Amino acid sequence: ATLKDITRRLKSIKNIQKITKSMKMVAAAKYARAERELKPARVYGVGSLALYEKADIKTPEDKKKHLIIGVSSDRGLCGAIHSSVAKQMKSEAANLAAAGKEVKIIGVGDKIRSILHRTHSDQFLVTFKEVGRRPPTFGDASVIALELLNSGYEFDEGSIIFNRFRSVISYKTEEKPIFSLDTISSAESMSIYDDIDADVLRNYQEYSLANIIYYSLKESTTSEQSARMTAMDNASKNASEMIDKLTLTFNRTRQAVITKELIEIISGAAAL
Amino acid sequence: QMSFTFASPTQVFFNSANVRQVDVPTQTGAFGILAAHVPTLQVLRPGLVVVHAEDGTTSKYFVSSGSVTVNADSSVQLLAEEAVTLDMLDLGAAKANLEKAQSELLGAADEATRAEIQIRIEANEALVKALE
Amino acid sequence: VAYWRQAGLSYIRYSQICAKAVRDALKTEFKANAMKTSGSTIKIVKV
Amino acid sequence: DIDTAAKFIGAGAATVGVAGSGAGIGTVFGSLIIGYARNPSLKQQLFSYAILGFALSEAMGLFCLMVAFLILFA
Amino acid sequence: DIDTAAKFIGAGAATVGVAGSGAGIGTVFGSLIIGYARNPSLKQQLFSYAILGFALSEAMGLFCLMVAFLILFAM
Amino acid sequence: DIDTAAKFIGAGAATVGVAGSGAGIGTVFGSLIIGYARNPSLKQQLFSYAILGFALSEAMGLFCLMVAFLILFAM
Amino acid sequence: DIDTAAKFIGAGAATVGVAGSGAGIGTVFGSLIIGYARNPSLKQQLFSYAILGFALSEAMGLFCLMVAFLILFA
Amino acid sequence: DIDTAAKFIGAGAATVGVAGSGAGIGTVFGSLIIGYARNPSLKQQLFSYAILGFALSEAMGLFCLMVAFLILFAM
Amino acid sequence: DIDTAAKFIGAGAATVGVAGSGAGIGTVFGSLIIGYARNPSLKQQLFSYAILGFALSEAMGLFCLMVAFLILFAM
Amino acid sequence: DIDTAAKFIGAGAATVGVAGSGAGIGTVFGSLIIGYARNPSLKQQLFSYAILGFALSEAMGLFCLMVAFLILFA
Amino acid sequence: DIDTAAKFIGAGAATVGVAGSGAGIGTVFGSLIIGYARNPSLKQQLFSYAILGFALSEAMGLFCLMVAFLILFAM
Repeated sequence: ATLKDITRRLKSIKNIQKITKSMKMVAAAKYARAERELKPARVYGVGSLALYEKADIKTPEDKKKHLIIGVSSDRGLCGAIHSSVAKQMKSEAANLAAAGKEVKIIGVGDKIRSILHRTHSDQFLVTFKEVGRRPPTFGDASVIALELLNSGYEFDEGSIIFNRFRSVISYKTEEKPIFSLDTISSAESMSIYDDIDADVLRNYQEYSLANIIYYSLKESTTSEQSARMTAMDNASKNASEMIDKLTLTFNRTRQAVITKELIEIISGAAAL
Repeated sequence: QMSFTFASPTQVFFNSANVRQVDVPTQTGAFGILAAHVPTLQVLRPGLVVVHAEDGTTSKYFVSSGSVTVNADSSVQLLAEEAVTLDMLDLGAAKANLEKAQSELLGAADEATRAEIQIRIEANEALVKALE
Repeated sequence: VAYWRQAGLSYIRYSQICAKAVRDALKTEFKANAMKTSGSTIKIVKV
Repeated sequence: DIDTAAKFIGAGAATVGVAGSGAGIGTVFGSLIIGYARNPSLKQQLFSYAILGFALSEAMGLFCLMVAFLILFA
Repeated sequence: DIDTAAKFIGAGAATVGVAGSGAGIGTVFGSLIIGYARNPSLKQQLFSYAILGFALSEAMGLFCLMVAFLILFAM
Repeated sequence: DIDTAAKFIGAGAATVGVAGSGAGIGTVFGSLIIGYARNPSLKQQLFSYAILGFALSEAMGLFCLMVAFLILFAM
Repeated sequence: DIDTAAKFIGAGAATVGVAGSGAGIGTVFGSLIIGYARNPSLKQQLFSYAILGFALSEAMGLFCLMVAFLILFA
Repeated sequence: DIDTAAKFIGAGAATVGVAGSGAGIGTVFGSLIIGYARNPSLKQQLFSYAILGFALSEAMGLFCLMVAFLILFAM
Repeated sequence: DIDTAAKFIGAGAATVGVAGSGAGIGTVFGSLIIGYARNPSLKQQLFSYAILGFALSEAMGLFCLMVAFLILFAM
Repeated sequence: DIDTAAKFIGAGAATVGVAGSGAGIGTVFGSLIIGYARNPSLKQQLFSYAILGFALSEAMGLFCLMVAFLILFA
Repeated sequence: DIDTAAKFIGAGAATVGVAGSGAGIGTVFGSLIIGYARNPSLKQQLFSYAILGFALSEAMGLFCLMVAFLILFAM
């Protein structure tokens, strides 16, 4: 079409291709770091969850108050992960509210708050930002657990909802339980455990909350980085093929312009 | 037999390996765990855990705090926020920081601040005894 | 019940304090790479 | 009679064997309380063992008392 | 007289056995205190077991007192 | 008078029953110490239980003491 | 003969040794209750050791009783 | 003499009541050691409780000794 | 003779000292039960210590019994 | 006279008060073992408390022996 | 021969005091079993404390036996 418009389009799409290539490179480096960092964090999280796996704890149905935690970031160029965790959060919140249980939300990341602001924002206790700027570390888990316990909400049962990382391209939105001490001490399945006071359990639960939060942060960061990698790779390939088509169109337009200009010049020379 | 897992957030020392005896320091009191210990759920206090390997060999690690779980089926998970090999610490630094911490110990602003500083002294004292 | 439970602390603060007091006693070469991945970069926004 | 006297003091001496069984019963019920405060779910087996202990230490206390009554009337 | 001497000596020897009951109540109440300090919510049941043990040690304490009084006063 | 002799011997062999009260009160206060150590936040109730156990064991010892004094003074 | 008086006093004196058996049985079964409550999964070895302590305490208890009767039956 | 001889026998028998106080003192201080080992942060109050425990075991197991001297010296 | 009577008296009094082996064996095997309850992997060494303690209380049980038999016959 | 006979009896009775002190010493050192095993870093203070408890429960039986020797030779 | 009978009865009543050492040795070895079950790696130190408790209650056992043989033989 118009030569200058097509030129600007070609230049802009070239910019898009190379900027998304740069983003893919930085995301590949970040994911390479994150996988090695996650490798022992898996062992740590599994070791934490071992107790609640070995002991078949359940839910004292009469208890109402409930927590839902969603772990994501504040950056949103990777797409589907925030939507998936948000969808799981909406499903659980709706179901448990339909079960007549006071449901509260803590969203780790700006994207959870953004995608649940219009509808469920009244139920949030605290949201945290500046996650994903730096690789997550156990101090972030500590501060999140502190802001949870210090808050004036003594929940009865919670659920952390994150993306477990499977492969460079595979992530699954999983959800793991979080138990209050009232559930733990009022379960007759765990009575076998010896030398546990009513105060040892406070410490153990306050620590395992941070443990599960840290595990979720590690898994979510790894899965997010891999998702951003693959999304940028797909965008780069689409931009490359679109540039390939636009180059052919540009060549055709330039040949047409040359032909028309020579035709007009020869006609004007023939006129005089 | 035992299936032991010693883990810090940034490091794994035993990944479901097997050992003969693990002497852990806990808040209520240090104790040793063997092949069929009774299930316990202790939390940790700054100390050193010694791990007896399958042979007569032994190893030591300083754990700042954390949690020890002894499952019914002899599975043991010892998680520590900062567990460092015993050769990664300075006696001079530990002594200096303990002395300083006690130097503002008497300046107890509020009970919470006194508790915070005094936990600093407790960790430093346990570390120094680990190295003295 | 330990003296930090009366004062109004949690086991998270106890763990943080003990971990930091271990931090300061590392061999100065090891403190360099133990400082990285030991911060708290989360920012809280209220309601 | 000297022998009636000896019977009386001998029965008195046989009576002091009840103290040990009393202490044993106190200990067994104390440990029953401890165990219940530790594992309330069981309870029934703790009480079965505690009644076994109570009856069985009372057995020895009554053995002492039967010796006393044999001294008195034999 | 010898009868009035033997009765005194026998009563003195017989009233000892309630030392066992004293020790039993001491152990019972100490265990009550410990078990209530461990898991206080079971207070009423712990107290029921405590009074059971106390009465059941007083049983033999009173048995020793009754044999002492039977020898000393009536026979 | 052999009766006076037997009164002395009976009182001597009767006052020994306070040994049980001594052991029981020792046990009560020791278990008070242990229980209060485990959790110091209900020292009040632990002390009340300790007082009650003390009173019971002391009174059981006082029974032996009063039997001794009753044989010594009265007959 | 005063030998009957000696036999009666000796029989009354020996049988207080059953106080040790009473205290020992109370302690053994109390510790059995506590150990079973602390760990129910071994209530066959806790019980074997409890009956073994039974045997080893009743051995000396019946030694005291048999010495008492031998004194009565010398 | 006979009655004085029985006074001596009665004093010897009466002094046995010190055994209970000895056992109680042992129990109290053993429990202090255990409790302190569990909680060193209460040393002061634990020792101040054991002082009362020892005092009330001693002052009550010494009545037997006092009455032993009462029999021996001044009837 | 009165010495033959005192032989039986002293034997019956000396056999009283087996109650200490009583408390001893009871405590040893009860504590073995508790120790094996907590740490079953140590059963061999726990039982070895238990046999050592049982033998060490039985040693004094036989001390008392041999003294009794000495007073009875071998004097 | 009969007086020396009763002095013998009184000494032989008063010397048994030492049994309570022996049991108390056993209790103090046993709880010292348990307390040291629970918290190995308090060694010195635990040993000091054990020695204090020994001194007291020792003096209690030592005065039993003192009264026994007083009766025996006075 | 009244002294001959008194010697026998006094030695018989004197040998009872070994009961305290029996109970004490039982207690120390039971506590050794428990504390070795809890913290096995302190085996050596626990054993060096058990030997001390053993010997230092055998002290009082030997005091009672020495008094008993003193009465029996050496006036």
